[PDB]
Amino acid sequence: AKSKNHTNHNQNKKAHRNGITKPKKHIFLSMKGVDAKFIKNLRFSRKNNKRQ
Amino acid sequence: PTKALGETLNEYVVVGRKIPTEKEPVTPIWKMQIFATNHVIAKSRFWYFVSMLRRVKKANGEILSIKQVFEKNPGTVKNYGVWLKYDSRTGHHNMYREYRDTTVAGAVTQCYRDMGARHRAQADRIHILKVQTVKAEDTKRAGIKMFHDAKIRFPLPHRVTKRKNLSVFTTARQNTHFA
Amino acid sequence: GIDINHKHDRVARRTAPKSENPYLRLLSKLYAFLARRTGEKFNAIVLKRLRMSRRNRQPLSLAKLARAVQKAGNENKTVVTLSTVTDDARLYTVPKISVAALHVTEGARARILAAGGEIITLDQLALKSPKGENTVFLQGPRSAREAEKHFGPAPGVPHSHTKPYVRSKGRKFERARGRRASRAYKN
Amino acid sequence: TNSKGLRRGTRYMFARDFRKHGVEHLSTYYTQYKRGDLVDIKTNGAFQKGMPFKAYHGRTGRIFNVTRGAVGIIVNKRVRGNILPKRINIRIEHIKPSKCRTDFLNRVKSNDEKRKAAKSAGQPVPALKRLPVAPRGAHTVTTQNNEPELLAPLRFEIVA
RNA sequence: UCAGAGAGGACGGAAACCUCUCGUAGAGCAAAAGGGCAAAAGCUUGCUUGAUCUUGACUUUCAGUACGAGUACAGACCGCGAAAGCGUGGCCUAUCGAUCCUUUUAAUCCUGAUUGUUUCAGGUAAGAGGUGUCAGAAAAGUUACCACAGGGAUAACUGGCUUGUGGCAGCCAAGCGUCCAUAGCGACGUUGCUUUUUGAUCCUUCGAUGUCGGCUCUUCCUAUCAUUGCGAAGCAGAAUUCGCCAAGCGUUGGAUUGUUCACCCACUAAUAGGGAACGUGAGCUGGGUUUAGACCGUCGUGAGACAGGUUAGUUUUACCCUACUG
RNA sequence: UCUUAAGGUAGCCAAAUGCCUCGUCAUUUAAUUGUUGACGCGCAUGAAUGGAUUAACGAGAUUCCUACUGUCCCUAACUACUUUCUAGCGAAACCACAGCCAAGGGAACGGGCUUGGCAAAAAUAGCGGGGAAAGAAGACCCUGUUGAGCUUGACUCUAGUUU
RNA sequence: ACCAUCUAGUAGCUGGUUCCUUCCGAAGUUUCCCUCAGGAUAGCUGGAUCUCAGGCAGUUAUAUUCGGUAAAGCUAAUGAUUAGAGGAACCUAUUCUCAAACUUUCAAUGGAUAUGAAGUUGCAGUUUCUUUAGUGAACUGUCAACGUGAAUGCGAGGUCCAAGUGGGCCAUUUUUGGUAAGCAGAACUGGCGCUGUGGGAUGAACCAAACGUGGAGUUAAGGUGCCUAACUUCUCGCUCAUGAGACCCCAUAAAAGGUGUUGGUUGAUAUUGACAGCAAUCAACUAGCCCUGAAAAUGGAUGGCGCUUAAGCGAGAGACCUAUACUCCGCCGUUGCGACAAGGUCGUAACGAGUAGGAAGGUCGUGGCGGUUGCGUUGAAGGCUGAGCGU
RNA sequence: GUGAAAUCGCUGGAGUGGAACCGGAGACAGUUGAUUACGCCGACGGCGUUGGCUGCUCGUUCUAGCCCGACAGUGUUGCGUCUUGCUGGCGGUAGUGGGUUCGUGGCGGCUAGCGUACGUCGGUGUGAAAGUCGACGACGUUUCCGACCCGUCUUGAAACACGGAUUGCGGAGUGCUUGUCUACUGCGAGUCAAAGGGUGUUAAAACCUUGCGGCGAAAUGAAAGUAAAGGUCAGUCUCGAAUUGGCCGACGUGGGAUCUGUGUGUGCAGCGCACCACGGCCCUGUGCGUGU
RNA sequence: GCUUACGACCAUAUCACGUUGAAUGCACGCCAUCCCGUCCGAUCUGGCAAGUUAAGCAACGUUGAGUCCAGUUAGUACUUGGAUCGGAGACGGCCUGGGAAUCCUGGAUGUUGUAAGCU
Ligand SMILES: C[C@@H]1C[C@@H]([C@H](O)CC2CC(=O)NC(=O)C2)C(=O)[C@@H](C)C1
Repeated sequence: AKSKNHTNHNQNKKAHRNGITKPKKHIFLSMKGVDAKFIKNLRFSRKNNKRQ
Repeated sequence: PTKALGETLNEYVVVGRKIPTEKEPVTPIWKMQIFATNHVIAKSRFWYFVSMLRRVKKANGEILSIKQVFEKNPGTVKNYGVWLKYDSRTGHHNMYREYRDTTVAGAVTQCYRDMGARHRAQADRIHILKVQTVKAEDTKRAGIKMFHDAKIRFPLPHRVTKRKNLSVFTTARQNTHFA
Repeated sequence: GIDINHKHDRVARRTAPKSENPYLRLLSKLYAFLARRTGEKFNAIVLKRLRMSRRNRQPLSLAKLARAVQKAGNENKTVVTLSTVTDDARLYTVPKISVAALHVTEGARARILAAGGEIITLDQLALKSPKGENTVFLQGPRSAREAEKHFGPAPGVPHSHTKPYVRSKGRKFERARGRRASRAYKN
Repeated sequence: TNSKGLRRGTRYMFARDFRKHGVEHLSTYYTQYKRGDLVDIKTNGAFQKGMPFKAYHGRTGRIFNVTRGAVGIIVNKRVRGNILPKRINIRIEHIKPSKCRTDFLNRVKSNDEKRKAAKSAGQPVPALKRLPVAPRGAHTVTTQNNEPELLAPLRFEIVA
C-alpha cells in the first residue's frame, strides 16, 4: 500500500484559477530595512524643515 | 500534408527575392514554375523550394509576382516528359515518366494520379524536377509510343452500359457487343 | 459553446433594506425615487447607506460633528449622516449644528438644541435639499470595532499585531511559548 | 528527494566563464548604485559573501537600500498564485546595472526634448509613440543586370 | 609561489640535500562531491582573541511558522596594519534540538500579601543538561486455543497484461557427415511463434468463486506416435530417417509413490503432446496439504517456531430457472 | 597443531529423529520412492531432557504369505421400503428484475450492452453444466495507535516473605 | 460460566442519512504530526457584501537580460578507445569510435524586468548623515512649467465567515527503474473523475463538439450496396489470394524469399541484322499490389450480409446525409442595465454542463401555539378514482 | 367505527415466437368541450423574417485560339532541297474570338418554416339528444427511434463487488453550556440588570423597583509599580539629553465618495467622511546612556 | 612621433626568434658609514652618478603559434505548433514558424583617460 505519490499536476491550474496576483505599487514607499544611520539623519532633516 | 487536390492542377509562374539588406543592397531575383491547386499553395511551394535551394526563407524574402499560365493551344495533342524525384517507404528515387495530353498542367495532374496509383506515393513525397514536350521519336515508353501510329484502329470490346434515370428492373436484354 | 466564465456574473447587492422597519423601508423608497429621478450621486449614496447593514454604520461623535462644522465654510452647511449621533463627554463647547440623521441620542440632541442647533429627519432633508446642496456627509469610524481588532494576519505569524481569542487576561493565558524569547521563540 | 542545501545544482550557474577567472576588475566597485535603480543579479562565484540565492540569479530587481559595500533589492518571486516582492541584501560583485530602464529614460528624455523644441519653434506636436512595424509599402524592382534565374528542384544523388 | 619537468653538483643510487631555467595552477586549502582562489583563499612568519556584548531587518526550509545556518547593516569595546581597510569563527554549500524540570551567570533587581532583619524559596534575562522515530510518548515476546472493526487500498488458488525463464519454428553458413555446408545436422550470430513451466504485476474477488491428486464423462486443438494418400534420403530389404495433405480413428495392463511428474515390467499398429476456471468435490474419494490431540530432530531462557519427518482427525442443501435426457 | 567447562562414552540409526535422498548393498516382485537386514563423519542419534532390548497385551502405525471373496475384469438378477400415481394433509431455504447461445468490448470470464446465430402454448419424470447457486459482515493474509489466553532477561506495581 | 448494572462503553472503520426548482461550483497537491484508511495547515470553492470608476492581462511588440538541454566538439582541457605514419619504449603530427555524474561553443521552446502624472524639468528650504568643500544623498514645499508616450482586450480593488477535498486515473511529447507489463516513478498541457451529445459496430479517456425547452436552415468528425439517412454517381490506374483486402487510438507480426504482375534505375548487345531452333534482347538492382514465411484448443467474426473494370488498394471530382455544434425564430428562467408612484410590473442584451459542496426562492408539504378567515349530520377528517392547474 | 397497500378469485375486453417494464412521435379505442358577428379548426392569396434550389445578362483580372509572316521539325495524303497535311516556339492582331476571375453589379423562375401591413372562403357551435366539429388520449393496444438495476465505496459498476422477495407504519445533524462571525431590534459612554422586594386573582403571566453586580469606558509589566497633548510662532541661554511665553489644540503629507467656488459631458481650485499608504509624537517594559 | 606616474577595458594587449632606439625618461649600474633586512647588500633598505643601451622596456619584422573578427559550413543539424500524415515498428517526410556549431577560407595584432615631460 504505497502512499508517497507526490506530483505537481493540477497546481498551475489552481494557481491561475484566480489569476496570479502581482505585487502592489506602494511597496517601494516604505523605508523598512533601510540603514539606521540614514533613517536617523532623515528623521532629523524632516523634523527641522520649516513649513513656510 | 501537401495534397494535389482539384482536377487539372493549375500552373503558376512565381517570381520572388530576398529582402534587400545593407550588406546586400541588390538581391538576385528567382523564378519558378509551380503546379498547384491555387496561388496560395503556389506561393507556399515556391518558398519551400527556394528555401531548399538558397539561404532564404519566407520571413526574409518577398514575392515580386504570382501569375497563372494558360496553355497556349489546347487544341493540339503533345507528348510530355516529366522528371521527378520521390521518396518511397525505404529510399529516394528519380523517375522519368511520359504522358500524352493537350496541356502541361493536365500532364502533371496525370503524373500525380499515376504515381498515387502505381507507387502509393502522395503529393508531399514527390518533387517535379522538370516537365517538357518530347518529340514522337524521342519518346521511350511503350504505352505512349504505341499511340504514334497514323493507322491506329481499335474497337470497344465489352461495353457495359449503365442505365441512368430508369427503374432498376427491366425486361430488355443487355447487349455488351456493338459491331 | 462560448468560452466565458460565469463565476463573477452575479454581484451580491442590497436592493432594499433587510430590516422590516416600516419607516426605514419608506425612507428607502423615497430616496430610491429621488436617486432615480434627480440622478444625483448624493441621493445614490444616501440610498446605499439607508440599505446598508448596521455594521457599516458605526456611531458618530458630537465631537466629530462639531469639528466638521467649525471648518472654514462649513458653518452653515447641513451635516448629513446615517450613523447614530452620540454625545461626547470630553467635548466642552458645542457649536451651532444643523444635522439630518436617522437617530440622535438624548444627550447629543439636548446639547445640539441648547447650543442653538437644529435636528431634522431624512425626509425633511429631502424637502430641504432634494439634490443634497450645502451638505456635509459624515459617518462613524467603520474599522473601530473589537471584532475588527481580531481581523488580519494570524497572531502567531511574524510582524502581526492581531488580537487573539483568549478566555481571559493574565500571565497564565497565552503568554509563554511563541511570545517571548525565554520560551522557544518570539514572533 | 533532493537535498535542500543553499548551493545545490549551481555547479555551472555559480562557475566563472572560461578564461575569465581570477581578479575582479574594479569598475564593478566604481559603478554607482542609487536607491530606486534597477539592477540585474548574476552571482559571482569568486565572492562567497553576500551571495544571492540561486532562485534570484538572472532576475532584475529594484534597489531600496545602499550600504557600505552591498545593496538591498526588491525582487519578484513566484510562489503558487502570488508574486512576492522579496528583499535581499546582495553585495556589489553580484550586481550589474540594468539597461532596459536607462533606455526607457533616454527615450523619455528625447520625447521631452523634441516636444519642447517643437513647441518653442511653433511646429505641431510631433508623434511620440512607438508603432509596430507596418506592412511593407508599394515599390518597383528592376531586372536590369538582375535577370531572374529559373530554379528547379535537384535530383537525388547517392552521397556515399 | 605551488604540482611537475629539464639540466648540473663528494659519498648520493630511481629515490636525502644544494643550484639554475621552464612551469595557468596540471598543487594546496581538516573532511565527501562540486564551485572558488596565484604579490591568494595556498606556504613561511609577527602580533592577536571579532569564536566578545546588544537589538532589530532579511535569505534559505516555508504555511512565507519554528529551530538550525547564513547575509547586510546599526550601537559598544577591541585585534592586526603605516594606512586605506579587514574581522561577529572556519573560502562557500552539511556538521544538529521545543514545552516542563534541574543547574549556572546576571541586578548593590522584584515577591513571600500581620510589621521588619537574615537564611530559604519563588520570579524577570542569557546559557547548559535531550529527545538521532532528529517539530521532540516512558515500553519485550508468543498464539496452531484465539477474538473484533474493516480491507480486494494488501498477499496465498483461478482469471487479466508481460514472457525474463519454460516449450516450439525460422534465416547466413564455419564445420560434422570416407570426398560433399544443406541427405540429416548445423557453431559464432540472428529473426519469430506459444502460454501445458516458473516468474513479474496487483486489474477483479476477503458481508468467501470450496484450495492437490486420482476416478468417471464429454468435447476441442494440434507443433502427427499409429493408420490412409504421397514426396526425399548417406532409400538394394524386417527395419529406419526427413518432409507434405492430414486430427477421421486409436493411443493400453501393472509394481513403488498422496503425488502431477519419475522409473521399471509387459503387451501393442501406437503406447504423441495439450485445452476446456492448472475441465470436472450440491459428481465421488480424502491419500496429501490445511485448525484444534500427540511424538521426534533443530531452534528458543520460556510461551512457542519450523515448503523438516510422523500418527488420528464431521466433505452440508436442488423441490427453483436454464441446459441436457427422455 | 589450534582449542573447550567438557569436547558425544557404552550403545543405536537413513529410525515417528538424515536435508542431500527415491543414500549404497542384499531381501521381497515380472516390475517397488514401499518392507526387512546391513553400512554410517549421524544437515540435526545418544544414555532417568533416560540409552539398548524385551515375553505377554493393543478397536494403535506398517510389510508380506495363506484362505476368502463382485474391490476389480464387467456387469447381471432378485427381495423390502422409497421415489412413482391416487385420497387426505402440507412446510422451508432462496428471491434487484429475470432466465437460449458465439464473438466483441467492458471492473480484464455477460442473462441484459454491440454485431451475429435464432426465436411458438401448457406441462410430467430425471439431471447435476451454469446461475462466478445457498448456507456465514473470510476462522488464511494485511491494516487498526482494537482485544484477549500464555511466557519472560520488557516497563510500572503488588500479596507474601526475610531483615 | 451465567444475570443485572456501569452502558446509548469507545471506534481514525463498515452501512444508512427522508421535498422541488434556481445560481455558483471543486480536490486528490504543499508543510507538520508514532503520520501512511486519520488530522491540522496552505491551496482550490460558496456566501455576505463594501470602497471606488484605468490599471490590469496564462496574448503580442520594443528594449535589456538569465540559462548550458538539443545540436556541435574531442585534429581544445578530463576520462575512455582502434590503427598505423615520421623521428621496444618515448616524442611529433595524425587517425577510428564514445561521456547521466566531459566540454571551448551553443539553439528552439522558456524565465524575468521596464515601457510616464506615484512622470520630466527647473527653484528653495531642512539634516546631528557624507564630503576639504553645495560636495553629495535623501527629504520637504498648499513651489512653477510641461500633460498620458507600444498593440489588443477589459471596469477594478478590499475585508470577513465557512464547506468539501487532502486513494486519483488516462493521453501527445520528454523521461527514470524494469526483459517487459492494461507495471512502478516524474515534467508541461489537455482530459475522465464531475459529462451528457454526433462518429469510431461495442468502450471513462479516441475524433468532433460541451447541454434551458421547441422549430427552420447549415455544418464538424464520420459517412453515402443493404442493414442505415445519404450515389450501385464521375475520372485514372493496381490487385486474383484452394476463405485477398477493407480506414487514428485498435485490438500482433519480423528476418528472409517468388522467373506472379506493374512501374522505374543502371550497364551491355543489337539492324557492319541482338537471345532460342536445328526485332528487340541480356544482366544486376529497385518498390507498388499479390503469394510463402504465418501453428490452439465451444462455432464466429473488415460489425454482419456480402463485394472481384469492387461494395478492395492509391490519387482525385461533383452532389448528398447527419449533432444537445453554428445562424435565425418563439417561449422559460438567471445575470447586467434601465423605465415606471413598487416586497411590484415592464423593457432590453447576453447567457443556461455538473459530482463533493455552498447559497437563494418555494401562494411545495406536515404538526402545534398567539391571532385572524371560513366550512360542516343538506355530510368533516380518512379512503378509492375522472376534468384540470403547476417546470 | 373507518377499512388503505402488498397478495388473491371472478366476469368482460385486448395482447401473447427465449423476459417484462420505460422515454420520444403518431394511429386506434376511449374521454371530454362547442356563443351578420364571435368561438374551435382547415384551404388559398398578401405582407414581415430566416431561408433552400435554379437560371440569364453586363462588366472586371490573367490569357489565348481562329487569322497573317519567316524559320525548324515530321505519327503525313497525292505523285523526295516535291507537294499536301500536321506540329513547335518566334513575330504580328486588323477582324473574329472563347477560357479563367470575381463584382459595395442588373434581371428573373420554383419553393419551405415561423409570425400575422391583412384579405378571400369553407366546415362546425347557440333548447335537447343524435350526428358533426375541436382537443386530449393519461400505467389500454399497435407501430418507428432510443432504452443494461437501483443505492453505495471506488480511478473505474450493468457487473462474475456488497444491500435490496413484496406492502403498510416507525426511522437518523438534536438539546444545552461556552465562543466567534454574520443579519435584525432597542438604547448608546453607556447598556443589561441577578438574586430579591412591591404589586398582580383571566396570580407561574404582566407592571414597578438596584450607592452596589457583569461587560465596556486604559494599557503595560513576572512583580514592586507606573499609566497615554501636542502643533506652531516668538524669546533667554551655561548652546545643551536646556528652559520661558503667547495662540491653536486631538498631529503632518498623498489619495479620497460627497460638498463649495469657478471655467468649458469634461477642466481647475478649496474644505475634506470612511478607508488606505507613508511618517510624527504620547503611555508601559527593557538595553545603552547621561546629567539638572 | 615618443618617455614616465597612476589607471580603465583585461591576449587585436599573450608567446617565440630577430632589427632598431634620436631627446627626456625608465632601466641596468657604483658604493654599504648611516636607517633597514638577510646564511649571503642576491632580494629589501640607504648614499650616489663612473659606465651601458648588453638586457628590461618601446617600435618594427615573421606566407610565425595563440587570441579576435568575418565568410563558409547552411537555410544544413536541431527545434515550437498541426495532421483520422506514411510505416509492423524503429523512424521518415510534409504544413507552420525559429535556426546553430566544427573542419576549411580571409582579414586584424591593442584602444584609451588624468598628470608631468621630450621631440
Ligand atoms: C533537558 C533534558 C530533558 C529533561 C526532562 O526529562 C524533560 C521533560 C519534558 C517534559 O515535558 N516532561 C517530562 O516529564 C520530561 C531531563 O531531565 C533530561 C533528560 C535532560
